[PDB]
Formats: sequence, C-alpha cells, structure tokens
Amino acid sequence: VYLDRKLLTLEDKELGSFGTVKKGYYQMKKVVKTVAVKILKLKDELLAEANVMQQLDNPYIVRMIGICEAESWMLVMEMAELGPLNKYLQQNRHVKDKNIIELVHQVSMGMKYLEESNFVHRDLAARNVLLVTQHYAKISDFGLSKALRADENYYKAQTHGKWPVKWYAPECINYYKFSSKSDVWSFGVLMWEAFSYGQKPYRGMKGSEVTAMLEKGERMGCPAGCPREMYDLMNLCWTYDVENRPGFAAVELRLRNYYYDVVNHHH
Ligand SMILES: CN(C)Cc1cnn(-c2ccnc3[nH]c(-c4cccc5c4ccn5C)nc23)c1
Repeated sequence: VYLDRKLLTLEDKELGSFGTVKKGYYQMKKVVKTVAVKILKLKDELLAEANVMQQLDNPYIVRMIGICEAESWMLVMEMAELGPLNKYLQQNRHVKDKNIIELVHQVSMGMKYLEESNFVHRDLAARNVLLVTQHYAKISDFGLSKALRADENYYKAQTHGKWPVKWYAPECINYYKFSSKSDVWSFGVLMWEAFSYGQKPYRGMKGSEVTAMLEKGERMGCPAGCPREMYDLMNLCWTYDVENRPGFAAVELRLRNYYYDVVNHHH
C-alpha cells in the first residue's frame, strides 16, 4: 500500500489537469513498472479513492500500485498508455464500429463486477475510461465511488457537490440517490459519447436545460453511423424509472450477444 518516494521517478510532463496526472516509473523488486500518478499538492478524498481501488480486482478496472506521502499525496496506478477513450476517439475517427462495440462491452464487464461487488462508481463517463490498447479498455477515477451499506442498494449524498449532471440519472439529480442503476444511466451517456467519437453530450446546453429536456421525455439523437441495436440499448439505459431500467448484468448480456454477432458477420 505505502510506496517509497526514492523508488518513484516522476516525469515533468503532465498527462492531465480535478488535479494533476504525471507519467512515472516505479522500481519493483526486479523490473521497473510504468505508472500514472495522481498528485494532490482533499487529502482524505485521495485516501478514500485508494481505499476503494485496493478492494477492486478485475481486468477492466485500473489497478492501483499504492500511495506515496512526500512533497504531495500521490496515488500510483498501472499505466494505461493510450489515454482517455473520449480523446482517443476524437483523434482516431477511423476506429471501426466492431471495435467501439468491443470497448463499450469491456466497460460493461467492469461495471457488472462493480455492481456485483456493490460499489457505485458515480463518475462513469468516456473521459474516465482509459485505453491500455486500441482493443482493451479500463475504468478509472474512483474519487466519487462508494461501497454500499449492506442493508441498502443506493448511496444518499448530503448536499450537491462537484457533479457531472450531463451524465447523471434523474434520481441522482432530484433525490441524491446513487445506485448501480444510476451508473447504468451514465453508461448510456458514455456509449453515446463513444459512438459520437468523443463529442461532448448535450452540446451547448446548461445542466438545467438538460434536466428539463429529460423530464419532457426527450433524449439525444442517434449518432451518425451508430448501429440501431446500440442506439436501442442507450435508450433502454435512459429509462426514467429506476425500477424498469436494466442492471449491468442485463446490459452486459445484450452487449455480449450483439458483439458475438458483429464478429461473426464481419468474416
Ligand atoms: C480524469 N482522469 C482520466 C484522470 C486519471 C485517473 N487515472 N488516470 C490514469 C490511470 C492509469 N493510466 C493512465 N493513463 C493515462 C493517460 C495516458 C496517456 C494520455 C493521457 C492519460 C491521461 C490524460 N492523457 C492525455 N491516465 C491514466 C488518469
């Protein structure tokens, strides 16, 4: 869990800027490992994000190496070299439909594991999905994540914090209730972003205008060239009624079966 500052080498060039993300190298027992380091320079929030990540073990979720207490509080993670999925797709508009399906299916597998483990992510967006390879996605950014109480299937927040409203379900907005079904709503927005090659959702609209549009039963249109079955799935993720909205087990199954058909049809 606690790492030696002497064994960490930080590169001066910053990956992101929320906080700062730096590429680094950490000397392990024999080999050196490439890492991405979250720097604080708020201290209890980093420790709680570390607390969440240490409990998670899945191929589709970013692996935490440990924490470092030196100049600043640092969260050291295994490096996903290709970066955020939204920026990747913005810069690589030639990515095939079968490939986007493959990646959003990998996110659903990671979320199906988070659901089973009774953790709510609460920041599922394309900017928080990292690419290991063009064919391998991992979920990151557990800063807002919560381990659900054993007797409840939702987390209740106290007062509006720093929230990404465009990705949030109506029960999150109106009742401050976060469940794995509210993460399914964000997964629908993330899917829309993915088939829109990293375009921002609800472009040019204020959070309040997004709320009002959703309350009238309106939803973002079908992205250019997005498969119909995938757009039907987003709409099912955007079911207003929490009870009728599918869970991640159901969403993953639809993605699995559809992806196996696309792979078949290809060759
Ligand atoms: C808002 N969150 C996305 C911040 C955050 C949290 N974890 N985390 C990373 C964890 C593991 N592997 C990574 N790899 C890259 C990376 C690689 C290449 C380019 C990149 C990035 C990040 C920005 N850019 C432009 N970031 C990470 C980044």
